[PDB]
Amino acid sequence: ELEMYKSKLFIAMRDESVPLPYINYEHLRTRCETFKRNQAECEAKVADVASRLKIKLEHLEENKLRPLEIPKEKEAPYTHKFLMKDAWFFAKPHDSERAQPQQILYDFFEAANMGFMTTSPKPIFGKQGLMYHSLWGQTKRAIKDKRNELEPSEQRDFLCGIGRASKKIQEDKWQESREEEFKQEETKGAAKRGFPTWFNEEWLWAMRDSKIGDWIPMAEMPPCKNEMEDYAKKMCEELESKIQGTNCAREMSKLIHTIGSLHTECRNFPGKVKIVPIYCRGTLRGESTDCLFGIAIKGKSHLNKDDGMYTVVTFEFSTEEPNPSKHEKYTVFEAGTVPVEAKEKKLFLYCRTTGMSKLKNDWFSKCRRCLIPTMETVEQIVLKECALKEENRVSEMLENKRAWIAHENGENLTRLVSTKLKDLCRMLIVTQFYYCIYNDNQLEGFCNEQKKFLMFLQADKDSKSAFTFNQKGLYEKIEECIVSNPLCIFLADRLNKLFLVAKSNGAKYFE
Amino acid sequence: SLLLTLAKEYANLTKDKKSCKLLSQGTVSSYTTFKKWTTSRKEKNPSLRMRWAMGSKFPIMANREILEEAGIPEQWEGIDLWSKKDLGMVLASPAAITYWNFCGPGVDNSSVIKDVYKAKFMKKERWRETLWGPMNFELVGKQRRVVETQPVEIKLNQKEIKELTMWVLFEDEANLASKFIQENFSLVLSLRELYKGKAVNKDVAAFMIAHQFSPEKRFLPTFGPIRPERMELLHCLGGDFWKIEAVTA
Amino acid sequence: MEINPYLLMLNNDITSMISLTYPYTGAPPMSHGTSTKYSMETVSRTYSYSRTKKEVPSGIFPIERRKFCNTIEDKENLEKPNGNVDINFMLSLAEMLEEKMGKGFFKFCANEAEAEILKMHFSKLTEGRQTYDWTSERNMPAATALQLTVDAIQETQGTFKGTTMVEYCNKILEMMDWPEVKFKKVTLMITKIGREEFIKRICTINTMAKDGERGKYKRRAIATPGMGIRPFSKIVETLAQKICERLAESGKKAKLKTTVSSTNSKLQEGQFMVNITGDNSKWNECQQPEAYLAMLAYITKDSSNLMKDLCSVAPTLFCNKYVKMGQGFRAKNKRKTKEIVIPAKKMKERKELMNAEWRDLFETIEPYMDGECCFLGGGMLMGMFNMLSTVFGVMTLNYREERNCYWTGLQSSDDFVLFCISRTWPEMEMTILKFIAVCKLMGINMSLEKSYGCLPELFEFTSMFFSGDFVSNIALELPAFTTAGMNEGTDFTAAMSVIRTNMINNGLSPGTALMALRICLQEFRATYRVHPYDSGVKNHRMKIIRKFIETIENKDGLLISDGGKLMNNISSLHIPEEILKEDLMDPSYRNRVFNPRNPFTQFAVVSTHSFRTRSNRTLLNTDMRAMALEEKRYQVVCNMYRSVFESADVNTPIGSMSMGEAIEAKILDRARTQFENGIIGGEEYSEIKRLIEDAKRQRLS
RNA sequence: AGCAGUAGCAAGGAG
RNA sequence: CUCCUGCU
Repeated sequence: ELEMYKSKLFIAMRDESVPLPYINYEHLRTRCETFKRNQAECEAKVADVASRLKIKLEHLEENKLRPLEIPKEKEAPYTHKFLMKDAWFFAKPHDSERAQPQQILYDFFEAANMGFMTTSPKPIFGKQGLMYHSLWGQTKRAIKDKRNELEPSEQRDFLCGIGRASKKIQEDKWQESREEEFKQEETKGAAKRGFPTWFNEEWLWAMRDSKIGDWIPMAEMPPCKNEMEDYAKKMCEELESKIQGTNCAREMSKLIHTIGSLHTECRNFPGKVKIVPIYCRGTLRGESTDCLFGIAIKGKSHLNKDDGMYTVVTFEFSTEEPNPSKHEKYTVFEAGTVPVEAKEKKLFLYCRTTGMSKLKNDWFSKCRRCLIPTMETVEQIVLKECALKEENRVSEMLENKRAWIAHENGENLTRLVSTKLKDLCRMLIVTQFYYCIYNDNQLEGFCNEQKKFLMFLQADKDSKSAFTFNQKGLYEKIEECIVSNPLCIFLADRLNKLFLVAKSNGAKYFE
Repeated sequence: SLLLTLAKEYANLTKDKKSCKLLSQGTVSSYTTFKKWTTSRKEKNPSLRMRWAMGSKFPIMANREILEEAGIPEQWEGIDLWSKKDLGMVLASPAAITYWNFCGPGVDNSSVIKDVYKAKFMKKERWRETLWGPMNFELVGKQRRVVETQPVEIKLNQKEIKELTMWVLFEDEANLASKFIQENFSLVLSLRELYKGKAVNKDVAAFMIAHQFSPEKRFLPTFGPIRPERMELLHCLGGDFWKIEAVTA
Repeated sequence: MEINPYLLMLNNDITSMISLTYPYTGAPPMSHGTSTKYSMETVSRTYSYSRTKKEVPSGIFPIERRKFCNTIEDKENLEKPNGNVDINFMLSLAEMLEEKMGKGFFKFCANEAEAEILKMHFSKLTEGRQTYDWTSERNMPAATALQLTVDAIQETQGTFKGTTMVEYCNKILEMMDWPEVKFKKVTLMITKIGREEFIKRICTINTMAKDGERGKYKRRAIATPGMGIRPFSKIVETLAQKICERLAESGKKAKLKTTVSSTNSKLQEGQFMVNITGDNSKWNECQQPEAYLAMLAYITKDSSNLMKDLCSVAPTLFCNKYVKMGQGFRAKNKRKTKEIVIPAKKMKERKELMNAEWRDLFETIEPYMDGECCFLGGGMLMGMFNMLSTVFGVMTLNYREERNCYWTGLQSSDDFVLFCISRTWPEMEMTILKFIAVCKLMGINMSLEKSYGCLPELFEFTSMFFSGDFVSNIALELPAFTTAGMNEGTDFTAAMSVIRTNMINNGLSPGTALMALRICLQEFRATYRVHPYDSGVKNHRMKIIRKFIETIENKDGLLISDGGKLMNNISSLHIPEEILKEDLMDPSYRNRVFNPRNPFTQFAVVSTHSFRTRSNRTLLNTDMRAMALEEKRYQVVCNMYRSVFESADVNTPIGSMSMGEAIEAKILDRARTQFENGIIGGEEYSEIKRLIEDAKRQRLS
């Protein structure tokens, strides 16, 4: 029972890995069994205190919360996979039998006439024009014959890259040559960019109501008892009745339908190039219609792992003048004229090649779960309010309560816009969805450290005299993880403006 | 005549060459680690493969003989229901699932199924017969306890339950005879008068025993009185900033 | 007009506007390519924190050994982290620890630990994560690696009859004494391996990349052990698990209120309290297991003679462990056309094809390299002793130096909150620098960039930000609401269970419950292609239901997975859908759904939509097809033993003889018992008896 | 080309 | 030239 197998090599292994002033494990165990402490310990502790050179930094005397270093370099371009604000869509009343994506594509080939979609081979700007011109002509004559399979040409074999990967040679034969095929490895990092100035216009656009009504296919309401189900159903009805009309709902429905179609076409047809519409479906004057924003092309995904990065080509429908600063990766052509009754304004066709991935589909195609944090937020505000008042004031509190947002441009100092609480829930759904698009590493690190500085402002509000030990490396990490993601640079900039507006009252900051 | 059948299978499986080195080399406990050989890594995206499966036309493996005893080759407009690709087991569509559920024959088993789930119909029976009141909107909160949450009436302790199912269904290798038997053996005298003749299998019976005898005790944040009648209603009765309870009886 | 989402913080708390700053709705960050530089960064950066150069030569392993205790070359930059622990100091804090509570404390707790060790079966090992199979050098699930280890035993010398923990561990050390051990390679040939290679192979830990972690810009490497390192570590975490349960300054909402109120009752007329949120950095490169050998030699000074020898092997395997080096790197020419792959083996010979950074990492790890691995002796990598370092945290938090200026606090894995009581602010510099002194000696490096302090409760502890009165709740993962994907019946009730357990523990206000319930309803319907009957969907499943809806009398008794509406609510999350819905069905519909004679179910909720899809198709098309032959054979023998023992999935089937002999003894047992009160027939008894005798002559042959 | 982010994908393998 | 893939 009480005997462990005393082996021969293990006992020579345990005697080898003891601390240094000991010979064997037996000497170590016999000293540990008869160990009594002393008070030369405090000499070792204080002798460690003396050789330290470490002082805390107060904040009432050296209130050194300087602003963050946004890179003053070239402005960061528009890097989202689709177009949000600059969109144009063609409509038709929705037919129930013709509901699959290829049927929608053909029905909009007859609705919005592509015969008039004549493109010159000279773009306004861009990089490769003949490739995109013959690509649009080739896919347009493909949709004219009602079959989604691009026949092998040099244009698609240049754009959706086939044969463009290195020859992976294992080190079993290597056939070395004297000073020929000189090989090694090399990495960089990332390139650095600057503050986006267009992000304010698309944030303000995305929270404004759009007359097309409901966009997101939600579900039906379960039946309610005499309980708090009246409360929860009432809250879902008001919040849902605000978030269905905005443009954030339109972009979420666009991602759901389009990435649904590209996703199942990534399953059912690997190795074949497809033609996929880019569309929505929303109710117009009671009659449910569908939109049509653009044309996507897959690039024969063989998705072995969760990565894989197949090639998507997007042809887009716009009615605005382009911009070599924001719309930098696009390859703007000009298509023609569109009659818009308020006269017959222009129509520009945008081009972009890009990539999606398999891990960046189940988080895009299922991005309807951005209404979970919003209602949590407004519901914690309102429930803490009636928890501090101890009286059922919810319906009248959702109308007579302000929320400070959106200071103006020339001046900031205590000139704020207080809105009603349902417009707060508009801004909250815009910011949560904006987290669901632009997530890279950089946004993750930036949200950690902004939780630190939020702790410092809350310590500033209630006069608690915060202190920190080393501030140089702190800004070295936050200025490390602000490089090139547009939401990262933007939220740092608004963090500085929060420091200015709070510096109009509290004392821990700079100008 | 089942021992002749099991003697036929046991005489069958010892004929194999490399399977003789499998049994009579291991132990009885090795069955447990002979049950688990799931060489797939983690199934880290199961719903992804479920949507990838249900988007195809024939994802499902189903039995052949019963569906060719009752089914139809295609429904009335192009809806495919069968394949002939592969043991004789036939791939099919979930349209055969809803098709069986709308145009298929029926077997009367309502009392049996309403007797399997007596704990859960007991939960529905206790839910339907309660009354509520207004809300209160106050702060509330109290620590985490170890609470038995079910209105059971025997209250065994996850130890007399496994031992109980040994000495009720199959006593030929049940357990070493302990001192915890005697009044539970009067309950053995009661319970073999229940589970002797049924058409329900031994695993489903072993499942349904352990839910009418086990007060499920978990480590939960509790407040108010600690009766088990209101502990399955823990998530409904109060949150953090609000509270509702007005039950009379 | 500019716009600023942060302005809500001007007149709110950080208990309400803090769920807004977690970007959990996006994708988690993934790793790409090899996991070599994270491994070399970890091991070489372990040796840069050693503060020494004293090498000791070894006789077992052919490589040098650097010690990590009591050999400190104290550089003046002591703000930089050290990885060197002085043993008299930490044993002094252990003797200072047990003199606080009780007298026979470690004897009591260690006796309860051994009171649970001897009553343990080793099927407990199969209830774990992935481990490293050393037969084929891969990552396998726990049951597969245990069965291959036991397979190497029963192939090598004799058979295995343990069925306990201690007999399995002693079987491992007996495997260490053998001069040659045989196993099976791949199409199943049988090879043999030496003695030093078995020692180098039991001590091999596999390194890989941590995939999907929210909270770092730089990626990190996680390591998973072998199989012969797992049970000893499980023993140590049973012991230190009992000790951590017994302590009261370890952890999470009540204990902070008791220590904050109680140390608010311990103030004099001029004293005050300051809390400091901290975060110990570089935690997995500054816990040497030699100190666990010494401290675990102090806890078990009076326990037993077995446990004293058995709780001192897992640190000894951690003190000289190997590290797998990923799979190498890749090279390419100037035209970027041909890209050769160099694995971890030939990295020595192709050293001169690396970058600047890779060579900077590789020339200071060169004197410790084996063929495929690297030799580490002083790290404690991730996925290891976790409930033991928290005991070091509690040991630092109960130092008694002799005014009346002192500290207390709370400790978790690498996150602490410290509370100080003093009189003046230069005394706060005195006491807090005494705290960084004692942690700096004992081997714990506090990070100065990520620590702060205030006067009242305004701290942060495992992402629960406690303000002056209110308490913030934890940001959960959203995809955990939808993880099932197994059935038209076992997904939605699982989702109602996840909203349930996320509602009871966390805050989770009711509107998030109704909304998140309704969204998971929508994704359930959207995956399984089933929509309600009055919706306008016309696909291959709703044409049937739209044609056949006239047969149904009561419409709202349909299942949701068949085109019914939703009836569950917030107050009905513990009832599945069917058990609410069985009171309203048609008799044809209820007698039709609940047929067990259906081709789908034949070959926790009601299993009447439960189907099994087809498998994948690399399961007979890779080179590992004989492994699928192995799983089919194991399903055959397990169906045989289940077909004899009619109720075996309830109780764990212990025994130490063989499987077939208990089968034959059971058929003769039921043959005699069902003979004399039953059967009675000579052709049946002698013919079954003939089949048993012939099967036993076949099995012995 | 491009997606990327400290190193990979842009097909891979066998007969 | 063909076959096989879809976490190996």
